[PDB]
Amino acid sequence: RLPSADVYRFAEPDSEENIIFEENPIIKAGTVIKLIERLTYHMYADPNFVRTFLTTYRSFCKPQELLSLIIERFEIPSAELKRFRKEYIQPVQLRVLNVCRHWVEHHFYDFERDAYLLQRMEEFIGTVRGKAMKKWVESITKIIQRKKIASSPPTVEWHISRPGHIETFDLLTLHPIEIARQLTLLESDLYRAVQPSELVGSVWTKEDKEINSPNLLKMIRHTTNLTLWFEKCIVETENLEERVAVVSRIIEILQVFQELNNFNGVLEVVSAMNSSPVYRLDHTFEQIPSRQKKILEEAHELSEDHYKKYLAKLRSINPPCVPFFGIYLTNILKTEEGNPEVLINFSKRRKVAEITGEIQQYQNQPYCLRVESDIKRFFENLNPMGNSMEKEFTDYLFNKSLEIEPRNPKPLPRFPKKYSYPLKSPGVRP
Ligand SMILES: Cc1c(C#N)cccc1[C@@H](C)Nc1nnc(C)c2cnc(N3CCOCC3)cc12
Repeated sequence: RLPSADVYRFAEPDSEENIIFEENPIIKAGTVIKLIERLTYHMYADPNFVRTFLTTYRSFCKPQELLSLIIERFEIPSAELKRFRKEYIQPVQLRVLNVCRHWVEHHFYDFERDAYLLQRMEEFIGTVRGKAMKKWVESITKIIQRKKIASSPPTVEWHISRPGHIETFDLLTLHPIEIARQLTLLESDLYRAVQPSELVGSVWTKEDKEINSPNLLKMIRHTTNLTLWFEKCIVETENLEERVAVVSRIIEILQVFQELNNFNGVLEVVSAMNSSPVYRLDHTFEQIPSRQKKILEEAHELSEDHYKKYLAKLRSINPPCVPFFGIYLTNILKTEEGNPEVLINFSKRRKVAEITGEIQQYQNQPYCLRVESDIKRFFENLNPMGNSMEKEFTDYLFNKSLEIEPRNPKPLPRFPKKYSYPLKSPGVRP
């Protein structure tokens, strides 16, 4: 029934040297030729294989090479001749177009990063002149052209800085309710923009990390800037009574971060408070009320163990949420290092793809908050390091900490004020 190997490379049957399954199918390993064959199997459909493959195929196959394989598998060279066209030719051709649907619909970034890859896809779909494959070709063409063309929020809160005067925006001049709202809207968009393929194969820690993981790095370096900006506002406020107001305001921003389920912002404040320059400021935290001490304690307990307390709280809240990327990136690297690579190992890619879907399920629901473009651009313009590098700026923050609160033998100096506006916080309630 089946052709030969010279005419069709997908003719060699399954054996121990190609395709390896698990216990009861679910594929564990195999060659790329066999991975495409089972991805387009004629006896049944497998949507779980398609979604996991197209998400993790770039870890073992290249996009230009994948298109050449699905086209090679598509172009297959009368008691059985009419049956072979219905039991093998027609169903396999439908499975190839099904992958093409899922490829352009959910992984279109591969095409807008390689124009030659998209041109070949449009030429292949144009050559498909079947009869039953018409509705699939129509759907593929519609998705391609669509991709190429591609209640009431509450009142915005203001404190000292009047609206429109972006030149006076600061941590104490802006309302802490609005600081967390805009940072939540800012971080939510940075989270929703991350594609799962940017986490497969540790591509964000390799050579081409900018073009393969453009959205993940932008999410990471934003967390670094806002954390360092929190630490910079604290240590550079030499006045003790003024630094207490700075830290207390960041605790109030954590309160709103918790009301909006922005766990990235909560742990950004946590990471800034646990940093070496901020954690040793014993004189500052003594004047912080016990109510704000408990809030920082509970937020830190989310980081104990492997964020297991954060995971438990995440599984008990609802849509409007901004997850934390760190705990998932850690579990991916240990899995991508624990499991090997070849036995090629596909259960490793599946195990990594299972982790991506856990943090991806919150990438749909938006926040019922109105965007403030001036406040948004202010936080987008944040660059606390400046010209200095990462290690040189963190060493400055700690030396600034050893200066504003010298260690045990030295006394505690008194420093002049730096903020001329009132320091009383407006409030945490809308
Ligand atoms: C509550 C608070 C305050 C005050 N007041 C002031 C600052 C921070 C915090 C939180 C956010 N950090 C922590 N909280 N509770 C424990 C039991 C912690 C135990 N260990 C740490 N680590 C910090 C990093 O180096 C290793 C030790 C942090 C803890």
